[PDB]
This record gives sequence, C-alpha cells and structure tokens, in this order.
Amino acid sequence: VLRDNIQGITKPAIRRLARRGGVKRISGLIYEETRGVLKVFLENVIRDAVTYTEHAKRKTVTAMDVVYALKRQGRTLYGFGG
Amino acid sequence: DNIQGITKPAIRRLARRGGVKRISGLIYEETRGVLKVFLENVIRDAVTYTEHAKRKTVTAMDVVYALKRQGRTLYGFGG
Amino acid sequence: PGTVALREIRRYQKSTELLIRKLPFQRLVREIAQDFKTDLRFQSSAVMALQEACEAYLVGLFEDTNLCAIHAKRVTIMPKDIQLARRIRGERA
Amino acid sequence: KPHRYRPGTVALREIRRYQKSTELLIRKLPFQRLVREIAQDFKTDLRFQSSAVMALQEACEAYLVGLFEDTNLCAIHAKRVTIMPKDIQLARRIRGERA
Amino acid sequence: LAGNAARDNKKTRIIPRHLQLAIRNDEELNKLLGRVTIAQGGVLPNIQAVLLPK
DNA sequence: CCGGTGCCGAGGCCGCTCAATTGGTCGTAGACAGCTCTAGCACCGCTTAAACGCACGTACGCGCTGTCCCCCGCGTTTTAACCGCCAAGGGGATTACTCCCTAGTCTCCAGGCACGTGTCAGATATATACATCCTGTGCATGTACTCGGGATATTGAT
Repeated sequence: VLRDNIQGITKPAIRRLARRGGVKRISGLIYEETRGVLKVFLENVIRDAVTYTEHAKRKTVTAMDVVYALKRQGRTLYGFGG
Repeated sequence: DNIQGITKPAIRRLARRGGVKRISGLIYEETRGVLKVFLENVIRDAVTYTEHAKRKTVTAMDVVYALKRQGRTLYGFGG
Repeated sequence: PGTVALREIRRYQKSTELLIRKLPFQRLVREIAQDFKTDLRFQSSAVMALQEACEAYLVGLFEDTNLCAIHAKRVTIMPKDIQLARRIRGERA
Repeated sequence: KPHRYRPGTVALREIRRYQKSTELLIRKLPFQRLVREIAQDFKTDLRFQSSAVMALQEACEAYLVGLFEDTNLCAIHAKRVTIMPKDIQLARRIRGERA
Repeated sequence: LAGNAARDNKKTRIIPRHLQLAIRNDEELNKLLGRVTIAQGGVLPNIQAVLLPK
C-alpha cells in the first residue's frame, strides 16, 4: 500500500519511548502529534547533513556529517566519531 | 544587606512588563533569590576577565564577554 | 489496575536499546532526505547516530512533558503539555 | 463615596503603560550598591564603569522579563491567573537552570 | 524594516525601539536574532486571551 | 408486668495453601588484552633569527567623593473576585486476548563511489612605493522632549 513512512513510527514505539521517559498515562492525541515533532527535528539535521555532503563534493552521507550537524545545534553526540 | 534594595514595587513593575495581572505576596522573597543567583554568575566572569588584564577595574566589555560566553548577547555596549 | 504500566516504566529505565524499529526509521530518513537531493547514499553509522539522537531528544521531551502534566494536577499527558514544553524550552514561539 | 476602580482594570492599565515605555525600573543606586557589595565579597578594591553597571542592569531586567513571561505561561497552564513560586520553579527547570 | 517602523511611529529618526520592533515582528530576523537582547528596546505589547476582562 | 437464659448471628483470632517473585549455576562464543613487526613519521635534540612580550615613566581623563529637594516607597484601610476543597457524571484510556505481518537474520550478488597517489599551474603570500578614504575635531540648527489646556474615550453605580 502507498503509505507515508512517518506512520512507520508505530504506536507501541512511541509508548515505549514515553515509558522510558517516566509517564503513567498517555492520551490518545499524543500519537499523531509526536510524529509531527519527530518530523521537525529530522528537518533540522538532515538538511545540514546534506549541505556538508555538498561541500565535500561527495554523494554518500557519512556519520561525521550528522555529528557535526548535531554539534552546531547544541546537541553534541558522543561515541559515533569525532 | 543590600538585596532588599530591590523594593517590592520594582518587582511589581518587572512583573507588569511581563504581562501578569496578579502577584502573590510571597513571590518577592523567592524572586530576589533568582536575581541573587543569575547575577552571581556574570560577575564571576566579569571580575575574572578583569583579573586577566592585570587591571582591577571592570570595564563595559568584560560583562559583554561574560554574557556572550553564557549565551545571552546584548547590543549597544560595544558588542 | 495501574501497576503493569509501572512495571514497564521500571523495566525500560534500566535497559538501554533502540526502542524504534530500524527499517521504518531508515525508510523515513531516506524519504525525508529525498527532497533535498535525489539519489543519496547513507553511512550505516550515520543512520544509527540519527536514531540515537532522536530517541534521546524524545526522551527528554517526554520528561519535560511529564513535569508539565504533574504541574497541572494530572497524570495523563496531552498535547497541551507538549506545546507548552516546546514553547518554554524555545523551539517554537 | 469616592469613585473606586474594579480590582483588575488598573492591572491591565499598568500592563499597557509599561509595555510601551523602555525606561529602567530598578532604582540605580540600590542596584549599584548591590553589585558593589557582591564584587567586594568576591574581590575587594574594585572599580566599575557606569556603562558596565547599566549593562548589567539591562541584562538583569531582560532576564527577569523573560522569566516572568514564562511564569505567566506556566500559571495560565494551571487554570490560574495569580503566579505562585511553583510556576517559577517549573519554568526554571524546563529551561534548564535550577535542575 | 526599521525605517518602516519609525515611519509608522511618525518620527524621522530611528531609535532602538524601531530596531526591536523590526527584528521581533519579522519571523526570519527574530529566528536569526533569537538569543540577543537589544539595549533599551523593551518587548512587544502582548496580552494573553484568557487575561482579558468581560 | 419484667427479667434470667438458651439460641443464633457476627467479630476476632490464629494458621496454612497456593500462586507469583529474584539470585545462583551452567555454557559457549565473539570480542577485549596483547605481541609483531613496520613504517614511516611525528617527536626530540640541536642551532640561530627576529619580534613580541614585558617593564618604566608619564600624560590625562573617568571614576569616587561631598551638598539640597521632592517623588517614589511604606503603611494603613476595606472589600471581592479568586483560590482551594469537595462531589458527582461519564467517557476513554487501560488491560488482556487472538490474529496477522513485517522486522530481523544471513545469504548471495555486484556495481557505484570513498579514497589514495601523481602531475603541474595559477591563485595567493609578501615586499615596496603610492595616495586617498576614513576619523578626530569643531560647530550650526532642528527634531524631539516637556509643559499646559482642551477633545475623546473609558470605566463603574443606579
């Protein structure tokens, strides 16, 4: 079926993440909203990660690119290079 | 003792700029704490910058540099 | 009821794995990156780092959302809490 | 007999009056004395530039205004109009200062 | 934008208030200058909907 | 008529009986220690050369230091809309079950682009003579703050 992959983030996955966050009850309107938030985040990292791939005249996005993209947004990641 | 120099009407005015209608009467004593703490960090840097230049006067650029290192940038004072 | 949920709460706060299935996340990342430029190739470590960072972000978001919900004398979290958390943190308005 | 205003309209009057002007609120001398005593508590025999202390004053006022705006959002979230310290603690924690 | 704001204020000289208005009203400039504070520039007038009287 | 007393009903004690929890043992397999060059290569030793870093006076303003006056803070009063507590209706998120399905494993295949080296040439550091654009200083004047008085709202109490 022709379905958008944002719905590939299943409801049990969101429940698992919430339970790791420490929440007892989950309303039914979170499920569509959280995906939207998850979109926005990926719209502010991949966009940067592609630009570095532009500046190196490369065609494959490497882990260093995403680490640098996350570094400039005050969200530094450890253990994936750099 | 000078933290009491931040009178109650001054706190009311600062609250009124923020857009709040009613102020509790015990807010001030806690709010004076925040003014007490947020100000104890920039000075930590402001004197320290001053102490690097072998000088003992706090110029207007040291506070700008401190606020920049902390993440709050201000304009109009030689930034 | 109300105690099997706390069982999960305690279980997941100890284990440290990826709570999102890898293939749908890969498809999502590829589709999101398609618009910027067509015909891209992805390092596997890049995808893993993306998923790790996103999961950490979501966990922090839900922590703040739970604090917001507790503030209003509730136990259930609603979008009214997520919007407030995002607004006061600084990603919107 | 004297005309009395309802409790709350003077509040919005002050809101509108203060949200238009851009003068310094805290009296200059108490703020200067406070920063001087704090500095002496750290390092004695210090000299301050007037522009420096007025920049500290403006930074503090901007911080307080933002904090009170966040506090107002927190208070409205709890179906209230009066601000209590729990709102400030919640805002300060979500922003990521206190905790 | 600062000059447009100053004209809307019916004055021919730009002061920090006009710069603050121009930055805050425009979404992109506000996003760029999110973490900066304009000296003696104040804040935009804003009242929450629930705080209006009846 | 009222009261002693048997019969029955309920509350209190104690104890298993059984079903759910959690640390201990078995076991095997991919991955932390650990040479082994190697390899060439950064790091160290050993020289000088130049400049910036440092200290001494010394000129010169920008912070501390002393005196009058009201404007804002303090302190009181009453009173009222709001906070906090309580209670009931009902919807919906929870919990558990069966059924479907795509994640996960691994296997096989293969062509695209990361990645390094080798070549060479033009874009860029650098020195010197030229010169003009920006900057401190000085000064006219006008846009804007302030004071005063008359419009138009803008709320509260009958």
